[PDB]
Order: sequence, then C-alpha cells, then structure tokens
Amino acid sequence: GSVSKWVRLNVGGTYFLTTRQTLCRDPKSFLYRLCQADPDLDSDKDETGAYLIDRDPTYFGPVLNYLRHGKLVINKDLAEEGVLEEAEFYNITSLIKLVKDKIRERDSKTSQVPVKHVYRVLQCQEEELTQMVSTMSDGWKFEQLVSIGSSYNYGNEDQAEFLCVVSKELHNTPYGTASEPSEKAKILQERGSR
Amino acid sequence: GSVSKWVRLNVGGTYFLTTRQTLCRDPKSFLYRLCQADPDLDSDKDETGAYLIDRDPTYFGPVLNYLRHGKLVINKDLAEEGVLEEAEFYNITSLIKLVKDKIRERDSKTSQVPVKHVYRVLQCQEEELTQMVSTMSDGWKFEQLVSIGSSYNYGNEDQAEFLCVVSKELHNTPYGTASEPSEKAKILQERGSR
Amino acid sequence: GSVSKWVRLNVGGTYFLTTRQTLCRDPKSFLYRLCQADPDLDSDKDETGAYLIDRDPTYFGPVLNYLRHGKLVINKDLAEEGVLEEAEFYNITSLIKLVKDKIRERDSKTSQVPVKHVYRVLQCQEEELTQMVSTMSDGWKFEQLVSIGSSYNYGNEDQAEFLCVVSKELHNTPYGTASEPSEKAKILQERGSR
Amino acid sequence: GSVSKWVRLNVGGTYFLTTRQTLCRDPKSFLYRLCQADPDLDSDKDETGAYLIDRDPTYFGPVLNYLRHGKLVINKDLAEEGVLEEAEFYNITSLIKLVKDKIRERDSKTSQVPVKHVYRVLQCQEEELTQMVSTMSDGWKFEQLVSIGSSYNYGNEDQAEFLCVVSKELHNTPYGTASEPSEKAKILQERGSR
Amino acid sequence: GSVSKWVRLNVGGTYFLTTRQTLCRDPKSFLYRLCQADPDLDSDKDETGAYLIDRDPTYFGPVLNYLRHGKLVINKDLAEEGVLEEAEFYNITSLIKLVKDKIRERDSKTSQVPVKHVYRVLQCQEEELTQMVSTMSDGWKFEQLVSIGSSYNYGNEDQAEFLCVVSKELHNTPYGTASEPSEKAKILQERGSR
Amino acid sequence: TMDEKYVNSIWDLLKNAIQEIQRKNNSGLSFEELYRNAYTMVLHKHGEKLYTGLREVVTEHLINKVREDVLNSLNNNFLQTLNQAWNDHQTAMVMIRDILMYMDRVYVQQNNVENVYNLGLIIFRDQVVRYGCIRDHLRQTLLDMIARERKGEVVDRGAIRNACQMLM
Amino acid sequence: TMDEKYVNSIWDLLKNAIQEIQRKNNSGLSFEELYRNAYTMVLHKHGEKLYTGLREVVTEHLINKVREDVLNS
Repeated sequence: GSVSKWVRLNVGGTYFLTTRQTLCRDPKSFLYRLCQADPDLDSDKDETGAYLIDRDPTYFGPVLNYLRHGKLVINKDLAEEGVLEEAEFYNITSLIKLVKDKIRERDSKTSQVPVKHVYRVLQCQEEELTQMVSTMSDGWKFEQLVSIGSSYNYGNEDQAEFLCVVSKELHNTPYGTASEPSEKAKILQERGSR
Repeated sequence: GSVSKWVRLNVGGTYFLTTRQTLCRDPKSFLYRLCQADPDLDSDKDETGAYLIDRDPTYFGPVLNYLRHGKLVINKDLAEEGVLEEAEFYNITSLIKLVKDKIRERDSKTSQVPVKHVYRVLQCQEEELTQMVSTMSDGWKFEQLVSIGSSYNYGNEDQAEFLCVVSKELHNTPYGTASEPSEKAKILQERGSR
Repeated sequence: GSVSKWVRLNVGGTYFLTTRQTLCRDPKSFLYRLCQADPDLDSDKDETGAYLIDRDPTYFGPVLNYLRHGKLVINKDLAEEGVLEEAEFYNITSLIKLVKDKIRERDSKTSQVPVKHVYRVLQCQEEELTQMVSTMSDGWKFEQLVSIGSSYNYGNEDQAEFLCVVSKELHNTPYGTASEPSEKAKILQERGSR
Repeated sequence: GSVSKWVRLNVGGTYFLTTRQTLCRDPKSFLYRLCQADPDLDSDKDETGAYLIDRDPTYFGPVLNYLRHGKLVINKDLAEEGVLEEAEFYNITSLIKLVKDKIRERDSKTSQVPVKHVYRVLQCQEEELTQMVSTMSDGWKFEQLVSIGSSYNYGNEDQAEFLCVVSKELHNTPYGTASEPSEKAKILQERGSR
Repeated sequence: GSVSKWVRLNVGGTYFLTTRQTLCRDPKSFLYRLCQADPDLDSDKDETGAYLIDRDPTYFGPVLNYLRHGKLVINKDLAEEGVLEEAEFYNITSLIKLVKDKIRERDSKTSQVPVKHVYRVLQCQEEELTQMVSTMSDGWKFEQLVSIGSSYNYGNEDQAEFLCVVSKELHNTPYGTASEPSEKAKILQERGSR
Repeated sequence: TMDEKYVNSIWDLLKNAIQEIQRKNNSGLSFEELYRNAYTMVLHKHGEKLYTGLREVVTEHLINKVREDVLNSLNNNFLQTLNQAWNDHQTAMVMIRDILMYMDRVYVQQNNVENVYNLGLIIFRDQVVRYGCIRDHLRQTLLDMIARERKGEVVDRGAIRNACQMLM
Repeated sequence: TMDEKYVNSIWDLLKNAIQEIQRKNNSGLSFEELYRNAYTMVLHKHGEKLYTGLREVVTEHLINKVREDVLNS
C-alpha cells in the first residue's frame, strides 16, 4: 500500500521512488526512521502511499546525489550551506563531513572574499633561487620575491639572499573559519612562543 | 481535496506539498490565511484541490527554508534582492534584515564595484615576518612586503627592516544603524589627526 | 483546455493546469492570449486540446519573477548582462530606466576590457605610509610601493623615501577620446605642458 | 497528427506546432529529415501523430544558422565547444577558421586561454615619474617600478633612474595571426637584431 | 515499462523522454539496458510507469547531449568534475577524455585556484631586459623584476643586473594519466641533481 | 554507512530467485524486482557478496546437474546429454547475465575480477571437461566414434564437433 | 599520413552512412560526424580512394534507387 522494497518519498512537492536502502546514510538519519511506518507520524500523503515530509528538494538534490553515488559534489551555483542544512535536519554525520570538505573547497575557491588564505615565506640563495621557484610546489602561487643584504659572503650570492613568499587559496584550518581546538596543541604553542 | 491536515499549495502554478504547521511556525505569514481551512480565500480551487498562490516559486525556496528552520539560504544563482522581495511578501523581519545585509555585502563587492577595501601596514623583521605571514589573519590577503633601506643597525637584522602591507576586501554592508559618525567620534578624530 | 479557471499549458510536452492570472499580468505577454477565447485559436491538438508554446527554456524563470515583481534580476553568476539580455525581452516596462544602469554598469565593466586605470604616485616619508594607506579612498586600491634614497641621510626619515602607487578603475562607458569645444582649456593644457 | 502539412515536433518533449514547409528547406539541416515522411524511419510516433526531436532546446539554440526566426552567436559567456560543433555541423573550412577566430577574439580581448598580453619598459627618471604614471596610455596597466643604481647625484636622478614596467591585456590580433611574407621586413628585423 | 519508440527515464525523479536509438550509441553504458522494452531491463513507476535510474540529472545533461549529437557541451555553470564523474558512470573513454580536457582548460584558466601554475626566472641586464620584456611570450605573464647587487660601478651595465620572475597559468591534468616518471629520466635527474 | 541487515535479508530471496532463474524459470517471479534489487546493491559496494553468492550457486547447480546427468548417461549419446546440459548451462548463464550488467561492467572491472559469465564458464570447464572422470569418459568415447567413423559405420558427427567446440 | 591500419573501418562506416543518406536516413546520422570522417580521410592524401568510392557509390545509388523507381512505374 505505502511501503515496498522501494519507497515513494515526497520531499517538497515532488515524489521520488527510491529504495529504502538508498535513503539511509546512517541509522540515525530521520529519513530512515521515516522509511518504516511509525505510530508517531500522522500527516502523510496516503493518496499515493508516499510519506509527506517538508523540505526543499533543491538541497535534497546534493543529499540524494551523495546517497545514491557515494560522492558529494555540490554545484557551484547552489548553496553548499543549503546542503549542510539538509544534512543536519536529516542527521547524517557523513554528509556533515562532505559538506564540510566541500565548504573548505569553496572557501579555497572563495579565498578572495574574506576567508582564510595560506601564506608562507621561504629563504633562497641567488643560485638556489631559480631551482626553488622552478621546483616550487604545485597548488601554490608565487606572490613576491625580495632581495636582502648579505650578512655573509660579500653582498650577493648569500644563503640568505632572497625571500620568496608564496600562498595557497585553501585555508590551513581543519575546517572553515573555526575548528574545534585541542589543549596540548595550545600547550606546545605556548612552549614555542616564549 | 485541499486540506485535511496537510496543505497542497499552488505557488505561481507550481504544486508543492507541505503541512499546515510548517507554515504555522510563523503565524503572521501570508500563507497563514491560505493554508487554514476558512472561506477567506480570494484564490483557490476545489475542482482538483490546492489553493492558488500567484507568487514566485523560484524565490519561495529560501523563504520557506527560513519559515521551516529559521535560516536564510543565499544561493549563487539567487537574486538576494528577489528573495528580499519574497520575504517581504511573507513578512519575515529578521530574514528581511539578513537578506538586506547579504544584498549590501554583494553590492559592496560586485554591483557598486569592489570598494572600501581595507588596507593595513605592519612593521616586521625577518624573524617576525616569517610567522606573521605564516600566522596571517583570517580573511586577509598578503599584498606586498618591502625592505626599507636602513643605515642604523646595519641594513639588516633590525626590528624596523620590513614593511608588509596587507588587505581585506569588504564585501561588507555599510552600516545602516548609522555609518555617519557622531559628534564625539569626530572630536576624537580631530584629536587623533595631529 | 478552457473548461474551468485552470487551463492547459504545453511545456516539455506535459500539460500543466495553470490559473488564468499566472498567465495574465499585462496585455503585452504571450501567455495572456491563451486565456482569451476566439475561434482563430490554432494551438488546438487532437490529444486533449492543450495549447502549445515554444517554452522549454533556461532563462525565462528569474525574469518571469521580474515581470511578477518588477525588480531587475542580477545573480552572482548572472550579472547586469542577464538583465540586459533576458529582462529586456520579457517586456517589463520599468526596466527601460533600470537597464540603463545595467547598460552603463555593463559598459563600466566592458570599458575595462581595454584596461583603464587611473594611476597615482604619492610620495611619502616612511612614517607617513600607514596613515594614508589605512585611509585609502573608496574604489582606490593600493598597487605598488617603491623605496627611494635621498641626498641627505640615505633617504630614511626624509620626505623622499617612498613612492606609493595606487590605481582606480573607471565606471565610465567606453570612449575613444574626450573633447570639449572650449579653446581656453586647451590653452591652459598647453601652458601647463611646459 | 504529423502526417499532414502541420506537424508537432517533440523538441525536448515539447510539442512545437509547425508547417512542414518551414522545416523543409534543404537536407543539410537535421529537421528536414524528420518532417519529410519516408520509410525506414525510426524517429516517429503513431500514437499521437508527432515526429520526435531528440534534441532538447538547450543547445539547439546557439546553433549558428540562418533563414528563420531565432538567435545564435557565441557570447562572452557562451560555451566555445557548443558553438564550435554547431559551426562544424554547417561545414566549410572557412567557417571553422572564422568561428575559431571569433572565439579567440572573445577570449583574447580579455586574454584568457589565448592569454595575450603586451609588456613595455619605460625608462623614466624620478621627476618625470608621476608624469607618465599619471599620463599613462589608457588601455594599459602599470605593473612594476624599479629603481636603477646610479653614479651621479648620490645615486638619485640619473639619466636612467627608473624602469616602469607597464602592461596591458588584449589581443595583438583577435585572429591570433603570426608571420609576415615581406622579406624586407625580415631583413630589417635581422639587421636590428644585432 | 511501457512500450514506445522513445523511452522515459526517471533520472533523479525527472522524466527524460529520449529516443531509444540515441541510447544505442554506447551499449557499454547503463542506458542501453534501460531502452529494452523486452524483459532485459524491466522498470516501472506506480504513477507513470517510467523506468528508474538512480543516476543524477545534474550531469546527465552533457553526457546525453554527447550521446545525441556526438559532442559534449559542459554548461559553464556546472562542475566539469561532475560531468567527468557522470562520464565515469557510463565509462565512455572518449567522453572521459573530453571532460578531462575541459577540466584541463579550466585548470589552465583557473591556475590561481590551486592547480598547476608554472613559474620561471630570467636573468638579464637592462639592454636585453627591454628586448625580452618586449619579446615576452604570449601566455607567459611578467610577475616581478628585481635588481641584484652590481660589483661594477654601483648599478647598471653589470651582467648581474636584473632577475625577471615570470609566470604562466598552466593546465592541471587530472591524475592517473599525467606526471608518470621514467627510469632513465630519474637516472639523469640524479646525475644533474649534484 | 548503511545497515546491512535488511540488505542481506532481501539478498536471500534475491539469491533464491537467482537459483530459480538458473533452472530456466521466470513464471513465478518479477524480473523487474530482481533487476532492481540486484542493481541496487552494486552501487554501495556489496558486490563482493554478490560475486561470491553467484559463484557458489553456479558451482552448486553445475555439480548437482551437469556432472550428475553426464555420469548417468551412457555413451553413443553421452555427447547428446553433455551437449544439452551445456546448452541449459549457457541458457541459464545468459539469463543470469541479463540480470546483471552493472556489476559485469563496473564491479568486476574495478575489482579486476572475472566476469560472472567468464567465471561460470571457468567453473563449467573445471567441473566437466577438466574434471577427471567426465574428461576421460568424453575422451575415450570421442576416440571410439572417430575410430568407428573411418570404418564407414554410422556415427553422429555434429555431436563430436560440438564436444570439440566445448573443449577449445 | 600514409597508413592503412585505421582507414578500413572508418571507410566502411563512412560508406555505410553515405548509403543510409541514400536510403533516406538522416534521423539517426549526425552531419558533424560524417563531415569529420570525410575530412580526416581526405587530408591524409587518400582523396583518390574517396574519388573512387564517390564515383562507385553514386553509380550504385543511381542503379539501386533511381533505376528501380524509373522502371517499376
């Protein structure tokens, strides 16, 4: 009548026929709990045997994409944040992870508008300069080169002669603008600070 | 069949399925009159069900998302102005303010051309610049390091030896609470002028 | 099929039950005539009698929303070009004033294809950067800052020590020359040439 | 039905009602095949009287074509691959070369993918500097300024004191052309080379 | 499912009505099963009867266009990575190569998004400096000049005069096909490393 | 990840219907349900279990039908029994192949394992034409008929050719 | 350039498509594909083979389609 090997689910106005297996990405997900009948559920679309739940199908889009395909790719025009909201309502920690990774990727891609951008400084000698700019790591963009005085070996050709400065759009944080701290890391940071 | 416990809306000719209570999260919305079973409807049909809502379904998405879980969604294809129009159609004041902030953040970068970019200058020596750039602040981009010519304390190994100018684009809303300063702010400004 | 208030619309081959007002907001649009009955209607078919339209589009949506609310639609991936191309065609009468800015803004972007940047040299003593750097004008971006020596004391602590160089884009429409019939302005320019 | 002078082309599923005559222009176009009823067809339905059009109008539009009502041309945001294949579907090698040149124009005026940029070194001393910095040629962009070691006037104000490296992004030619048939030009180039 | 010359796929709940013949291009793709009206693939829907495919319609677009008219057109508003994943799902090697070429073009165009980006340093003095700045290659962008201390006089006309760091936005090739070393190449690399 | 309990629960009925199909019966099952169920579990990397289950049911069917029928048959139609058993095996294998293409295109390639068609052919080769008793029976019987045929005696050459085709 | 390993398959496919066009069939054939086929099979200096195949295939079309309909009615 309303349940089979497959199940019809009314996310938003539209009805998707999807297997009960595919709809669950962790047994804590609300969708799985909705797959089997519960005495708590009262409002449903019994006209076609499809359960009624109230969420946007546009952010169900990437969610079902990950659920069916096993890999999450959020469109460049759609809010990864909407995907995260969909996941958090449906309580899927796996989707929390991917939306997190996608949001890090986007923050790398949006590392022009304020979001953390990695910058690093390297030393090089006049001779080494060509090598280490040439052998400068892929995924990094050269940003600046500065000549300095030579405290050793005349005025040029010094082991400390040129400061290269490079950068990476992807932020160094484990996630976005805020990551859950660890206390021993702060202990060692204080140790190295003094 | 229009409502028994669930409501089928016809948003701009697009059928959507939800429940009375998801709309009743905010009982001041325009959909309150539409969903509840009452002969106040000025647009409805019981020949095939579903009240007639002649409004954007494209910009009904984020508004319904806020109506369901109190969170605005800013898509990349979403005209923040258009979702502001829909939100003011459905009377969500906090959503109005948030979308206004989104609109102005987008305008300060895109439509008003990139403006009011914040620039800062930081005195650093090598031992300081290395980790300062390494510990470069969130949402900030390195712009230029320059080596100041120095005769005191040689021209190297001096706390005042390098100037690093950085910046942060303001895709930022101008303050609507008052971007115009007060009298005492200007007093302190003229005090700090010289 | 005009048998009730809802009528049949042919998109994708599917027949949609849309109310008259979702097709009717002004006499200029094409959806209006399908809600008017006349014996010249040759859009009738032998399946159900639905009325056929070319629509299977990609850009009709946000600009139909524009028709329905009257605010030009710019997206973060579809700028004033999108207005200038689609919102014009859907025949919103208010756009004529609005699209002009969309036209100028568009020009203001396309004018920078032959990059037009106002470039300014500001001499500063070292102690004098961070102020005017921090108080950079809106739309004025820092671009370069070059050291320079001086005759006395190597240059540092002298007004001839740094040259900042900044640039500002134009919001101007593309030009090929600027001319005014005032001869005395030309006299003044020639006088100031030497 | 589609066996008479009128037909219902299922373009993207959508029923486009059209005369056979407007579609029978020549066999170069695909459509001529579908409207012309012939044996050995497998693109037709007798359940509704329609000749299917397997191409949904999503790149049936940007097809470079003439002689009916529609639109075409690669834009500055329209895909290069689609316009290229739609041009190749209309034969001629001159057409292929011209469409490639048009794509190179729309990509090389901003110099992206053709990546065409022009660079110059202006030798200016200090007093002159702000002049050509302020009086730079429009359509150009300043990129770097570097001082020169000097042996007169305390290393400042030499007859050669600064190199202003300027640049601009644009196509040298939107066709991407190279090589000249004038042998005297080659002679002069070699003469000035040493 | 229902027998017709075309077939209606429930691609992500979305009905794709496409002819069976255009799906016979690649039996080596999942689609060629879905087109069987005989019990080789049997699938139905309790609302329409459409066959069921648990593949997204997000990236089904360009792949289906490649099947229909032989050329892929990745819309420049959707992830080319998603199109590559959809190509992998139907494992069409030519389509894989085409989407990877698109991603390479992206990475060359988006080398500042962290992907391949090549850099070099030239060495020249002013006389040759003007020449090779002027004769800079099309694609290679000048990024920085710098002086190097000159033991001759104080400045110019020394062989060690100017380093010229230049860059080029280079394509990043998706791994598994590129950056594959060789044994004798490594022998020579070890020889030249010292 | 997804809980495997009901996946395995329905996998039991799936394998039972698979064995029914192996017996050339499709009049007591929904082919659409088998196709959908079998296809679904491949996406989410249960294809190892499917591969092993197909392997074991194919092996059991082969052992309990083809070897038994071959050993029960007497010669001079030993070839007929072998040929018809091989034909039933090929029909069952083709109908099973009809159920699965996605695994036979993605799982076997990504696991770099044998295709279930090729795997079942390997099982048939191991259990019929390389299995000692059946192989020697076939060899001596073929030798006998090809000896007698040169004498002008009446033998059926089609069966001999078919057996040789099975061999190579 | 000159190498016969690949020319045979594309040649037979191209001639089959030419006949399909002769058999009034373009609802399943893409002009871009056949056009590219003809171009790659030309520019490799196999244009003599196309001249021959063209001549024989137009004669074949005249016999197989034109002559039958001319005579039958």
